Amino acid sequence: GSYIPGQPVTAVVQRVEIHKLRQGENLILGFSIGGGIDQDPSQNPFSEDKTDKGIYVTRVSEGGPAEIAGLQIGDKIMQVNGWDMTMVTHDQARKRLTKRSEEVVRLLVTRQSLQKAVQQSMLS
Repeated sequence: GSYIPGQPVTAVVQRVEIHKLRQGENLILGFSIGGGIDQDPSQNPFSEDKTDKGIYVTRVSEGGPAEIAGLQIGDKIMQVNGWDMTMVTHDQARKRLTKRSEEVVRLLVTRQSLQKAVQQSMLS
């Protein structure tokens, strides 16, 4: 069977759709990231989960398109605006997801906001 999404079993990949958010005098997608492969999972807030790294949200919009649509903090973005956000540096990701040129983007995050997964890190 030709499965089109990228959901395995435990993690669910879900789509997000951020519409243009004007913050002050900039245009932002609302959310912020922590970084992907350019970061060290041995000391990362949301990459302590997967050593496979990837760009994840560290903050979303305080009340904007990110949280409005369905983008949550911690959720790793694997797909942004048909560009694939999987395996990209913080720098390159920033210059795509928080760039001010684009208004609305079709994103896909893999919910890592799970349980049983995401090793305790002595916090759990």
